Amino acid sequence: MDDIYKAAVEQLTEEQKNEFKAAFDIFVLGAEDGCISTKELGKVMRMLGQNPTPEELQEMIDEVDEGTVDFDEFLVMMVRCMKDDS
Ligand SMILES: [Ca+2]
Ligand SMILES: [Ca+2]
Ligand SMILES: [Ca+2]
Repeated sequence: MDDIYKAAVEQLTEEQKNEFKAAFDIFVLGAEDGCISTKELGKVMRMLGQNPTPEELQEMIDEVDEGTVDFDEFLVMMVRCMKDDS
């Protein structure tokens, strides 16, 4: 696990991590694929109750990505988005 991320992910409970995994898993054929598309990224975040804007998703992809998102990248993007609630 990349150390920078390791600390973003420390904001999440084991229960949150499991929930987020369950949502993410809807959007991949896990028996052969580890990544969702950038199009699916907003869909999984919205499944989880987040509302990222289109320009935010691109900004996060630019800053977080290591057209695809794996599970740990997705966790970091969820942690970022959870901090913009009002
Ligand atoms: Ca729960
Ligand atoms: Ca649930
Ligand atoms: Ca990626």
